Amino acid sequence: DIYPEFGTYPGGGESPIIPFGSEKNAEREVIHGRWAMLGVTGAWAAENGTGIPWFTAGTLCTPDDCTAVADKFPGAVAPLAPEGSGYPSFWNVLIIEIVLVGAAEAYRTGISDSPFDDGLTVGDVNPGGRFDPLGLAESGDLEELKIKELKHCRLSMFAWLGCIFQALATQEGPIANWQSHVADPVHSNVLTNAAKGFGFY
Amino acid sequence: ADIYPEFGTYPGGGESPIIPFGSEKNAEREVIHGRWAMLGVTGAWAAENGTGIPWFTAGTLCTPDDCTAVADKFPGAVAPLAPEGSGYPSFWNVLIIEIVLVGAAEAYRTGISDSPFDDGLTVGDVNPGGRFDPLGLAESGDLEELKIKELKHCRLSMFAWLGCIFQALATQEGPIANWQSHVADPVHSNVLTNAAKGFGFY
Amino acid sequence: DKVQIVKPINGDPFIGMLETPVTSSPDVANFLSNLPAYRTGVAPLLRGVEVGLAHGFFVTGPFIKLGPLRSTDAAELAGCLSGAGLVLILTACLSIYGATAFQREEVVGLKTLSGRTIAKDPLQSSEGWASFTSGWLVGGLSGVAWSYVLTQVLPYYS
Amino acid sequence: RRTKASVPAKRSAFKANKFGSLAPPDLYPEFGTYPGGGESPVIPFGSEKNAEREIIHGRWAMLGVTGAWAAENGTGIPWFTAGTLCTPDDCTAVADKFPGAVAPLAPAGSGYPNFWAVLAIEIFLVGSAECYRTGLFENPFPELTQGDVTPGGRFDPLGFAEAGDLEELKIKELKHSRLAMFAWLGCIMQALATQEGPIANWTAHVADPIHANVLTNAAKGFKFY
Ligand code: CLA
Ligand code: CLA
Ligand SMILES: CC1=C[C@H](O)CC(C)(C)[C@H]1/C=C/C(C)=C/C=C/C(C)=C/C=C/C=C(C)/C=C/C=C(\C)CCC1=C(C)C[C@H](O)CC1(C)C
Ligand SMILES: CC1=C[C@H](O)CC(C)(C)[C@H]1/C=C/C(C)=C/C=C/C(C)=C/C=C/C=C(C)/C=C/C=C(\C)CCC1=C(C)C[C@H](O)CC1(C)C
Repeated sequence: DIYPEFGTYPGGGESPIIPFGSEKNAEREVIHGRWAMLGVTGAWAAENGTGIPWFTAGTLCTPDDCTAVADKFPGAVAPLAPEGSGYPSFWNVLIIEIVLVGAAEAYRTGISDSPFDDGLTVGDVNPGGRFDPLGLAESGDLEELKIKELKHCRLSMFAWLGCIFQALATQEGPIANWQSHVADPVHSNVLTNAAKGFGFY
Repeated sequence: ADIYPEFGTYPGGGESPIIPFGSEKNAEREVIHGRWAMLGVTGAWAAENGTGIPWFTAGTLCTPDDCTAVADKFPGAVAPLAPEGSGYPSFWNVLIIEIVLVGAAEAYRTGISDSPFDDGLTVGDVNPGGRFDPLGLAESGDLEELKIKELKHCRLSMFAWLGCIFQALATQEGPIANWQSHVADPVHSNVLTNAAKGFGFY
Repeated sequence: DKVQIVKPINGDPFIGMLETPVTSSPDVANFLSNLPAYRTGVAPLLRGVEVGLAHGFFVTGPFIKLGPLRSTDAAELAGCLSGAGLVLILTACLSIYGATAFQREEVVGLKTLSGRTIAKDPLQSSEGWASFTSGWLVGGLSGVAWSYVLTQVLPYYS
Repeated sequence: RRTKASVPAKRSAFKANKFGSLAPPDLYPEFGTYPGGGESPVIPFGSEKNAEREIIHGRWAMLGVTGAWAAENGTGIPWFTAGTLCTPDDCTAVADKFPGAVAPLAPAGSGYPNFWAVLAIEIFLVGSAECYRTGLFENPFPELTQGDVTPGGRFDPLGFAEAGDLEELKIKELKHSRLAMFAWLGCIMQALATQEGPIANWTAHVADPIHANVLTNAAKGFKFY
């Protein structure tokens, strides 16, 4: 069987708990899943390569002294911008991000006409043609690849929700919590931290 | 639509992408919730401009034991609210009058209690159009357009009240105080710098 | 599959020319075709204007920096007067060329490489070359004067 | 050189997708009316050209009001005295007037915007454009019509005109134009009466709203009585 975990994909079946009234939700959760996938991975990798929590990473790059993020990346012996130049600038990064992500979102969602000329209908979260340089979808199964991605989508969104509530409970960070739970499983869990009071009680 | 350009839409204008419109009672609830929110956000706006007390702390000034503090709080007042010598707006006094007046108005708004007026005023209609609009602004103005204006103000003010309650929970400083801090230096005074400070808990 | 680059001129292998990446490259062709001499539909006077300006502007520089008075404070003025004198000589050369060169009928026409029949360049005539010479004179003197101005004005000139 | 004449098939870097009208069906509920849609409330309609004259003064006064606003916000210098900075003499100062400017118009030392240099560029650029806009010079863009204040070809690279409702956008611009022109008139009258910049007058009027008005300064005679 395909998708036998719990419930069924939006493409086929009905939610056990929700009515699934609106068909905008399907692609919404695809996009949300993909973003979460990149977010969870980011939180996984940053705290490994740098040791900082993902939720306090924002404090390193601020409109004054954004140079803290420079050279934080593993390997990458050259910093983001040279030391002493002070060019890692929150506003410069923010403007570059605003223009790039805003243009990408406008192209995806039809706020602006697509720059390309080859199909790419607005609102489809599986474009394929331009977004498969390797040609893995035509070689593989399209439907089961889409199901795998969905499983990853929902798994990563649930992992992100876990990351934020772990951040709120323990105030430490995802990987450090994972390592504490691995080291002493009985003595590092949610009920253990509840016995400590979650840091406020 | 042409008239409603906001992200969402008005009930009857169409259907919302998220949580589409169900029962009409939901639309009545939205309008009334808006109306009370407009009143609430305006009160939280004007009171601490007049005297500086955040709305989430203004409750405790009046207490069953002592309620003198609420008297003479309104700026510009010619005299005390009740005798200067012995202010008599006691919390119980306030309650006993207000529960009766508000309960009456509510039951008479919804018609669970027989209407006093019986002027053709039909309960369960957000726009009574009777004595409530003596100016009859709706009669001169265009009623569809004006309904859209009312709902836009409803949603804006309900969102503003949500902002007021969450700002109270994060910064516990006060709405206009948060405004003045942000206008003072928005770059270094906003939600994310308060997050860096930790919202007062972390 | 075994591409050969160098080809005969316009595919005719019996004319004294060969089309190479130096002659028929798109970038070279666009650069040369956009130069004023090859703008045959434009009036010869204005093509001569730009020509004179470009030529008189640069030609001053050798006299400024290597002339007899290059060491003196009047190096620039000497070099620009030398450039103006050379512009006048070249105007004389242009006038005599225009008087003598275009004396024949040239019954044969001209076509583009695509085979489109096109009219002869008005520059390639006695009166057209006279207008081109006048444009050359005005442009050359304006360019020499501009070189003087820039040597007296430009911040990083030395 | 051979004739290629291939197909460019290029699309705009940004091309606004159809967004239609974002205004009510009623378009000028404000005092007066847009030209070509009713009778002028007070002043007589001087000429058909006056509509286009209004548009041009409007766009220019928009740009002027925003320039005075941003200049006073970024430097504190009033707009009416910003002219004294760049002069045939000592136009070096005018350079570093932009907050956050990575570099100066005038690099440290002699390197600098000269008044005459700036001026000569200003004439050669602005006059050219001014002429090309009007019947002077010629039309370098035949696809557009000289003497039309709304050409809408290369002059709307984002395509907002076609993306939305054109005429509601036009009246929106007209209302912004009239607002900014009246605001500009207010700015010049404030400069005359108080000798302080627009944002300075704003700040004085918002710090103590009850005082720092027309009539407050009139009580002192606008520094002339
Ligand atoms: C109590 C207030 C209230 C009520 C009853 C409604 C009811 C309605 N709205 Mg309105 N709306 C509101 C607030 C409200 N809205 C606010 C604040 C906004 C601005 C963000 C909007 C914006 C809006 C748009 C843009 C649209 C609607 C639409 C609708 C209809 C869709 C069905 C629906 O969602 O109902 C259920 C009612 C809800 C309020 C949804 C629940 C929301 C969840 C619980 C999140 C809220 C979190 C909460 C505030 C947490 C507080 C915690 C704090 C106390 C600590 C219905 C008539 C749609 C419509 O009519 O389409 C035709 C539509 O397009 N509304
Ligand atoms: C110079 C700018 C300018 C121009 C060219 C126009 C031109 C026009 N307007 Mg616009 N308008 C302007 C300013 C201007 N207006 C401003 C600032 C406002 C806001 C107050 C308006 C508000 C407005 C409305 C509401 C309406 C128009 C209309 C019209 C049209 C009819 C009027 C006409 O032809 O006579 C133009 C004649 C004049 C401009 C002369 C008036 C001169 C007075 C005395 C003002 C002088 C300003 C100042 C004090 C000078 C200071 C000098 C300094 C040395 C101190 C026409 C297209 C109407 C329309 O389109 O009809 C269908 C219409 O309904 N306009
Ligand atoms: C990497 C990085 C580094 C920096 O340090 C900081 C930083 C923040 C920038 C960060 C960047 C992160 C990013 C870009 C994140 C993007 C995240 C996104 C899109 C998250 C979405 C999260 C979604 C959730 C919770 C869903 C909850 C919904 C639930 C359970 C309902 C489930 C439900 C339904 C639907 C149907 C069933 O039948 C029944 C039940 C009831 C089960
Ligand atoms: C004035 C005064 C002074 C004293 O000092 C203290 C004091 C406390 C007494 C105080 C008294 C104030 C009072 C009485 C206030 C009354 C407030 C009221 C009625 C608030 C209602 C608040 C309503 C909210 C948040 C709604 C949230 C709903 C949201 C986002 C969903 C939005 C949603 C929907 C529906 C469908 C779309 O498709 C899209 C999305 C998903 C966005």
